[PDB]
Amino acid sequence: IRSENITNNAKNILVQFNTPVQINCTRPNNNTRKSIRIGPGQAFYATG
Amino acid sequence: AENLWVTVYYGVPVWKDAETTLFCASDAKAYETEKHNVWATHACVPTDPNPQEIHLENVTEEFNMWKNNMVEQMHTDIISLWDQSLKPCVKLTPLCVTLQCTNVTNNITDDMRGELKNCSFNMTTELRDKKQKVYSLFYRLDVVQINSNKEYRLINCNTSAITQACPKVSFEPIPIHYCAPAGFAILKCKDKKFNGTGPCPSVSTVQCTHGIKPVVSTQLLLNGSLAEEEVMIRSENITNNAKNILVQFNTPVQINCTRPNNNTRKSIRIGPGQAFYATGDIIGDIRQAHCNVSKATWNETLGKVVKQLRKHFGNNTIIRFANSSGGDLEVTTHSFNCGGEFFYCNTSGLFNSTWISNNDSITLPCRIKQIINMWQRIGQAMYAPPIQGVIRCVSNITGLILTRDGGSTNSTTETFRPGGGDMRDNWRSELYKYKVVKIEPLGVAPTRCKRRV
Amino acid sequence: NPQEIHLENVTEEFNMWKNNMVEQMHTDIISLWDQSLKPCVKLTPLCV
Amino acid sequence: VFLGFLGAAGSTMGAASMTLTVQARNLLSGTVWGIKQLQARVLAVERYLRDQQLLGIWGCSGKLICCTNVPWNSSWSNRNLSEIWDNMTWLQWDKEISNYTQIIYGLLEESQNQQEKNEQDLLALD
Amino acid sequence: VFLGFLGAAGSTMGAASMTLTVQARNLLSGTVWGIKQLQARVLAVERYLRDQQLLGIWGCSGKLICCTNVPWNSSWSNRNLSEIWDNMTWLQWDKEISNYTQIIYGLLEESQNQQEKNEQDLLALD
Amino acid sequence: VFLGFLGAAGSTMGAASMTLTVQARNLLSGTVWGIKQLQARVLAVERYLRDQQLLGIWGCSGKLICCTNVPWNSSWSNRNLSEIWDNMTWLQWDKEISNYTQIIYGLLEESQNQQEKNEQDLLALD
Ligand SMILES: *[C@@H]1O[C@H](CO)[C@@H](O[C@@H]2O[C@H](CO)[C@@H](O[C@@H]3O[C@H](CO[C@H]4O[C@H](CO)[C@@H](O)[C@H](O[C@H]5O[C@H](CO)[C@@H](O)[C@H](O)[C@@H]5O)[C@@H]4O)[C@@H](O)[C@H](O[C@H]4O[C@H](CO)[C@@H](O)[C@H](O)[C@@H]4O[C@H]4O[C@H](CO)[C@@H](O)[C@H](O)[C@@H]4O[C@H]4O[C@H](CO)[C@@H](O)[C@H](O)[C@@H]4O)[C@@H]3O)[C@H](O)[C@H]2NC(C)=O)[C@H](O)[C@H]1NC(C)=O
Ligand SMILES: *[C@@H]1O[C@H](CO)[C@@H](O[C@@H]2O[C@H](CO)[C@@H](O[C@@H]3O[C@H](CO[C@H]4O[C@H](CO)[C@@H](O)[C@H](O[C@H]5O[C@H](CO)[C@@H](O)[C@H](O)[C@@H]5O[C@H]5O[C@H](CO)[C@@H](O)[C@H](O)[C@@H]5O)[C@@H]4O)[C@@H](O)[C@H](O[C@H]4O[C@H](CO)[C@@H](O)[C@H](O)[C@@H]4O[C@H]4O[C@H](CO)[C@@H](O)[C@H](O)[C@@H]4O)[C@@H]3O)[C@H](O)[C@H]2NC(C)=O)[C@H](O)[C@H]1NC(C)=O
Ligand SMILES: *[C@@H]1O[C@H](CO)[C@@H](O[C@@H]2O[C@H](CO)[C@@H](O[C@@H]3O[C@H](CO[C@H]4O[C@H](CO)[C@@H](O)[C@H](O[C@H]5O[C@H](CO)[C@@H](O)[C@H](O)[C@@H]5O)[C@@H]4O)[C@@H](O)[C@H](O[C@H]4O[C@H](CO)[C@@H](O)[C@H](O)[C@@H]4O[C@H]4O[C@H](CO)[C@@H](O)[C@H](O)[C@@H]4O)[C@@H]3O)[C@H](O)[C@H]2NC(C)=O)[C@H](O)[C@H]1NC(C)=O
Ligand SMILES: *[C@@H]1O[C@H](CO)[C@@H](O[C@@H]2O[C@H](CO)[C@@H](O[C@@H]3O[C@H](CO[C@H]4O[C@H](CO)[C@@H](O)[C@H](O)[C@@H]4O)[C@@H](O)[C@H](O[C@H]4O[C@H](CO)[C@@H](O)[C@H](O)[C@@H]4O[C@H]4O[C@H](CO)[C@@H](O)[C@H](O)[C@@H]4O)[C@@H]3O)[C@H](O)[C@H]2NC(C)=O)[C@H](O)[C@H]1NC(C)=O
Ligand SMILES: *[C@@H]1O[C@H](CO)[C@@H](O[C@@H]2O[C@H](CO)[C@@H](O[C@@H]3O[C@H](CO[C@H]4O[C@H](CO)[C@@H](O)[C@H](O)[C@@H]4O)[C@@H](O)[C@H](O[C@H]4O[C@H](CO)[C@@H](O)[C@H](O)[C@@H]4O[C@H]4O[C@H](CO)[C@@H](O)[C@H](O)[C@@H]4O)[C@@H]3O)[C@H](O)[C@H]2NC(C)=O)[C@H](O)[C@H]1NC(C)=O
Ligand SMILES: *[C@@H]1O[C@H](CO)[C@@H](O[C@@H]2O[C@H](CO)[C@@H](O[C@@H]3O[C@H](CO[C@H]4O[C@H](CO)[C@@H](O)[C@H](O)[C@@H]4O)[C@@H](O)[C@H](O[C@H]4O[C@H](CO)[C@@H](O)[C@H](O)[C@@H]4O)[C@@H]3O)[C@H](O)[C@H]2NC(C)=O)[C@H](O)[C@H]1NC(C)=O
Ligand SMILES: *[C@@H]1O[C@H](CO)[C@@H](O[C@@H]2O[C@H](CO)[C@@H](O[C@@H]3O[C@H](CO[C@H]4O[C@H](CO)[C@@H](O)[C@H](O)[C@@H]4O)[C@@H](O)[C@H](O[C@H]4O[C@H](CO)[C@@H](O)[C@H](O)[C@@H]4O)[C@@H]3O)[C@H](O)[C@H]2NC(C)=O)[C@H](O)[C@H]1NC(C)=O
Ligand SMILES: *[C@@H]1O[C@H](CO)[C@@H](O[C@@H]2O[C@H](CO)[C@@H](O)[C@H](O)[C@H]2NC(C)=O)[C@H](O)[C@H]1NC(C)=O
Ligand SMILES: *[C@@H]1O[C@H](CO)[C@@H](O)[C@H](O)[C@H]1NC(C)=O
Ligand SMILES: *[C@@H]1O[C@H](CO)[C@@H](O)[C@H](O)[C@H]1NC(C)=O
Ligand SMILES: *[C@@H]1O[C@H](CO)[C@@H](O)[C@H](O)[C@H]1NC(C)=O
Ligand SMILES: *[C@@H]1O[C@H](CO)[C@@H](O)[C@H](O)[C@H]1NC(C)=O
Ligand SMILES: *[C@@H]1O[C@H](CO)[C@@H](O)[C@H](O)[C@H]1NC(C)=O
Repeated sequence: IRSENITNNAKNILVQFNTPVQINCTRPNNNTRKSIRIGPGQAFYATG
Repeated sequence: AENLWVTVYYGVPVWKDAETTLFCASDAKAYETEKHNVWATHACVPTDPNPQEIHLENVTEEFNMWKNNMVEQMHTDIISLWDQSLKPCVKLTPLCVTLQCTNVTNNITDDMRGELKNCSFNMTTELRDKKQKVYSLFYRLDVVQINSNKEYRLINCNTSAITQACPKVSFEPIPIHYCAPAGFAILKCKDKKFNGTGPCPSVSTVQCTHGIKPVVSTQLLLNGSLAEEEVMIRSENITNNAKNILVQFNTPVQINCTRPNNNTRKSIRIGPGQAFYATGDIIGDIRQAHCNVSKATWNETLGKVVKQLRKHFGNNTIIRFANSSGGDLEVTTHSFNCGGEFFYCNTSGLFNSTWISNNDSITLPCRIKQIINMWQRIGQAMYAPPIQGVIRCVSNITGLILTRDGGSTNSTTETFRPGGGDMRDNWRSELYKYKVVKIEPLGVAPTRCKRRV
Repeated sequence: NPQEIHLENVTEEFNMWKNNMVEQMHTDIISLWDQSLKPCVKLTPLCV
Repeated sequence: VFLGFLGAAGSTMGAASMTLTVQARNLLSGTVWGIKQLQARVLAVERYLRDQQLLGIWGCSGKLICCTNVPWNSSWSNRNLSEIWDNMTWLQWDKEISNYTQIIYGLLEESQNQQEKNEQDLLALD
Repeated sequence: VFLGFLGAAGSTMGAASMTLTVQARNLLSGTVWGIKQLQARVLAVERYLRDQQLLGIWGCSGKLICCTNVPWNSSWSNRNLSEIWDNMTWLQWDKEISNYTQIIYGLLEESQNQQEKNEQDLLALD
Repeated sequence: VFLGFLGAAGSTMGAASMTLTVQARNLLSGTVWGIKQLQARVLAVERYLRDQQLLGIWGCSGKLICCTNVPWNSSWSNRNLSEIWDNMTWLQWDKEISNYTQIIYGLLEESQNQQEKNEQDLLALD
């Protein structure tokens, strides 16, 4: 647990683990993308 | 004495094959061109008043032009150089608009289609508040029917954006030299019968290449340096039809080209600072762009390539010439610049022959574009401003990029067709003489010698 | 602590009307200034 | 006679060991293009200094030809004097000794510092 | 034995004065990132040449160890031989003599040109 | 006495040949502005190395004053010793010999390699 000034609350504490704690994350929705021609060459990727 | 000692040598004549960044050289007359026009002639270092290429006697060197870098480097330098030029040049963003076009004032036979569409359109003004209906002239290839009005659009509007080249620039290909850094040599195959791959007996070191001007053109390559004795036909793999054939002529075949119409240019204030160069009234007759070559010399020079070709396909063989199979306008036609506008010349008349084992000219028509999409462009395109007046250029044909038909069946009738596509072939055509090497001067070898105590 | 060493017994033919470092400077000033305006906002629509 | 830079390419290692000062000569002095020029200008001094670096960590800052105290391991070449100096060319010769050039260099590195550490002792006592 | 670049950090100045050719070795050879590379590539030759510059304006282009004609001012260190060569380390030793290194260098500068201006007179008469 | 960098400009070539280590000294160490700095930083080492290049392809890596084996062609100057060393200045002197400096350099180039090719033969027999 490392810090610049531990006694002073204004400084944050950098905790470096010993063991990895695996964290699984996800967006469950099968989202779809459509492409919109701003034109010319420009093209916005909308959420379908 | 029997005991030998290594003694080190500095300045030993030996090199390892290399790749490295080279640099450009051009001459004083290129800067005398002024007019803020030529690309990168300014940042480009000068040439030598007394150039020297030291012949290296008794040495052979294994060249390979199909696995070279300085053509890939060059190809790249040309694309970059060009693309940096267009940053200041004005964007034609609002020119992408629903045009309302007709045909140009003409009385031609129904068969002859109209290639000059007079288009009127709401253009922008110097002030955000207002607009302006103004007209311009466009080629049929620069527009597409959008859809009882006859309304069109600039063809780039769905593929890419558009940026008008500064008229205060020039497209003329001026000779470039590729100079090496220090401790780097360029080796030059001085053999006058070299096919570009293998050991070259006659070799010379040299700092810079020769004046290689960047003519970007399909089908026939022009104004290039020509062979000294024979019409050399070079390829990576000749047996394989997938690989093209680079023909390098022995004699120049002069081809004259022109746009006969005395075109006019008006300037339209997009504002502020932005200004579109429209195509104004056509002064005089409405004629057709074209190129002429001597039928006599073409006959003569097409006879030379056949004499050479039979050295690869048999003495008792038919070698006829046919036109393009099909593809993009970029490749189905002899493309080039001429006076500042881009040409698309039908080569059917040139490649239309037949060759057995044993006084006018060739008028060949052309098309013209202004919004161009060269070097396989995808997101950006470029509008080449109208060049006021009548245009004509005269050039030599230095080579060809031919292509053989792979149907085969061991038939002694394998025909050829003109090709293009990849533009590295053009620089490949001029850079076949050159190779870049890394100089390594630190020799070590035994001579009967010990250093003192 | 800047130092300019006087060179005794020597003369030098100056010409300020055929100098470079003023042409260089003039240029440096124009460039320097023009690079500053790239981020600064465009008044394109103020033209009205 | 004066052949030119690299002129003694296909010359014998004896005749090529004459014209050393010519290859050593043309080796230093001689915005798209602007950047090309700059990373070529540094490349040339980097590549040049790396050789002076070696000559200096040996005793051969002289330089050109410089004898040494590491004896020739016959395994490296084993050819006779005549057939390399009055026969072979450096292009050719380089590829034979190429397999051990960096190992040979290491023999040189230790040998030079060994000379210095010794020569101090001589001037020390005398 | 071969420790590695800087390996004789905590070694005595005698033992560290053995491995000099190793620290001297790994000292030259070894668009966002592109610019970083370039002003690091020049920095390394600038920093390197500035040392060769000194060795050359002294007599010590040899180099490594090089004796001279400027005698050791006891005020600088005053320690005995054993307790610096068979005792102290260069990291340590550097901080002591640090106060006068540039003054010491000046003594060297005049002394070398003094040698040259003299040696010409010898070859002149002989 | 210590005049300063270039201080012996209008001094006699004898007196100016004293302060050589001062001109040789201040010669190395000392995004608009950023590029100016870079092509000035390389220019200084390029220009510097080109002189060391010459001193090295001669025998004069010493350096400062270095005698040689090419005799003075009277056609170049023909003036007496006193009237150039105890009289003329280097600014002045440079413009006289300027017409043949590169021809003179060529005499030096061949002479050095000639020395080396010879000295190997001495250590060879002995
Ligand atoms: C540059 O910018 C310019 C300015 O933006 C642009 O010029 C404009 O171009 C458009 C299209 O060409 C013009 O619109 C047409 O104008 C015709 C002229 O009529 C005007 O004058 C009449 C008096 O003579 C007025 O009566 C009339 O206004 C009246 O009618 C309105 C109708 O809704 C009404 O709401 C008003 O209150 C008022 O009472 C107008 O001021 C006009 O006639 C025309 O209508 C039809 O007829 C045209 C031929 O004349 C046809 O081409 C057009 O298609 C119209 O037919 C419509 O109706 C048919 C029967 O129902 C349908 O079958 C058709 O499909 C079509 O239906 C479409 O159009 C309807 C419009 O009414 C629309 O409501 C529908 O939903 C459907 O989309 C049409 O209004 C305009 O006048 C021009 N303006 C100027 C200032 O010039 C120019 O084109 C740009 N480009 C260039 C290169 O310059
Ligand atoms: C293969 O190689 C061949 C051979 O090189 C290529 O042919 C070239 O084609 C070019 C076009 O693509 C062509 O360039 C154009 O030439 C036009 C014709 O006028 C020039 O040429 C004649 C001779 O033919 C010359 O007499 C003219 O002027 C001479 O005299 C004046 C002084 O009075 C000089 O200033 C000038 O340099 C020239 O000097 C010559 O004579 C003196 C003696 O008096 C000699 O001592 C000299 O050595 C020298 O020989 C013309 O120079 C010309 O009209 C075109 O000009 C436009 O483009 C240039 C681009 O640089 C620009 O500077 C001009 O100002 C002008 O553009 C602008 O103005 C227009 C209106 O004025 C405007 O509408 C535009 O939008 C611009 O704003 C152009 O120079 C070239 O001449 C030929 N090559 C030869 C040798 O003739 C062929 O193209 C190659 N193949 C391929 C595929 O590329
Ligand atoms: C691609 O383009 C290039 C050029 O861009 C083409 O190549 C050109 O081809 C033409 C012919 O097709 C060549 O022209 C030839 O020039 C010859 C030399 O003429 C000069 O010398 C004579 C003296 O001998 C002078 O009198 C001339 O000056 C006179 O003429 C000019 C106009 O031409 C006037 O403006 C002058 O005031 C003078 O009056 C020239 O300086 C010429 O000999 C040749 O033919 C002539 O002679 C024959 C008889 O043998 C006549 O039948 C013919 O009509 C010509 O007559 C002219 O000359 C006589 C004197 O000889 C005059 O009295 C006449 O009045 C008449 O003017 C021919 O004219 C040109 O040189 C050449 N250029 C180049 C660069 O190659 C390519 O063909 C073309 N290729 C393709 C595939 O398209
Ligand atoms: C690159 O270049 C090539 C070659 O130039 C080009 O190929 C040619 O394309 C054109 C279309 O653009 C083809 O079309 C020909 O057009 C001419 C012109 O038409 C006039 O004449 C006819 C009557 O002949 C009128 O009706 C018309 O209104 C015009 O006035 C036509 O003449 C051609 O027709 C011939 O063939 C017909 C079918 O056989 C016949 O009925 C007709 O009479 C014509 O005569 C031919 O047949 C006769 C026997 O019936 C014979 O005696 C004649 O000698 C002759 O052979 C035709 O419609 C043209 O064919 C193409 N050329 C070739 C060699 O195929 C490419 O198009 C160009 N590249 C691109 C991208 O376009
Ligand atoms: C590439 O370049 C070539 C030139 O090198 C150029 O070719 C030209 O093509 C046109 C046709 O478009 C030629 O015009 C005529 O073509 C006919 C074709 O006839 C064939 O097809 C018919 C069926 O349609 C068959 O019945 C016939 O047997 C052929 O197979 C020719 O027949 C014409 O020539 C006749 O007349 C000549 C003059 O009198 C005779 O000398 C010759 O022998 C021919 O007579 C024969 O046919 C008669 C019936 O038509 C018969 O009664 C006779 O007994 C005899 O059998 C004519 O040539 C044109 O000539 C070609 N050019 C040249 C120089 O010959 C291409 O157009 C060009 N392509 C491009 C894209 O540029
Ligand atoms: C981690 O961080 C903590 C604080 O979060 C540090 O702990 C403090 O350490 C200091 C000494 O290092 C202790 O001493 C105090 O110093 C104050 C200084 O402030 C004066 O000076 C500045 C100078 O600019 C002025 O701007 C300011 O206005 C003050 O005038 C004193 O003010 C403290 O009080 C003393 O003075 C006043 C009069 O001003 C008297 O009335 C008091 O009685 C007293 O004499 C005091 O001297 C401080 O107490 C510590 N605080 C805590 C919470 O521990 C750690 O040092 C730091 N760790 C590291 C490693 O740096
Ligand atoms: C110019 O280009 C031509 C071709 O256009 C080359 O000529 C060919 O040369 C090769 C040998 O170099 C000839 O040999 C053939 O090789 C094939 C290899 O393909 C197999 O291996 C790859 C490896 O990735 C696989 O992906 C692929 O699927 C294949 O399995 C063989 O397939 C050929 O047939 C043999 O194998 C099959 C079974 O797979 C048997 O049934 C056959 O009977 C036969 O034994 C064959 O061995 C080839 O024939 C040549 N072709 C032609 C048209 O000439 C030139 O070499 C080239 N020039 C230069 C200088 O490179
Ligand atoms: C303007 O040009 C167009 C062609 O772009 C003409 O219309 C075509 O004419 C050709 C002539 O052979 C026909 O094959 C086409 O079928 C015609 N198009 C249609 C849709 O029929 C048109 O006639 C010309 N004139 C005007 C006034 O528009
Ligand atoms: C080549 O020229 C001759 C000249 O008469 C002509 O007859 C011949 O047909 C030409 N070659 C071909 C393949 O047509
Ligand atoms: C083809 O035949 C000619 C006849 O003169 C001969 O000169 C040539 O060498 C032959 N070429 C080949 C590839 O057989
Ligand atoms: C060097 O030579 C010796 C004998 O002279 C031999 O034993 C040794 O193997 C050689 N070195 C190598 C790397 O082979
Ligand atoms: C150098 O030593 C002398 C005596 O040996 C002494 O007088 C002098 O002060 C010393 N130098 C310095 C800078 O103290
Ligand atoms: C050098 O001196 C000799 C005589 O000492 C003279 O002949 C010769 O011309 C001189 N060199 C030149 C270049 O004049």
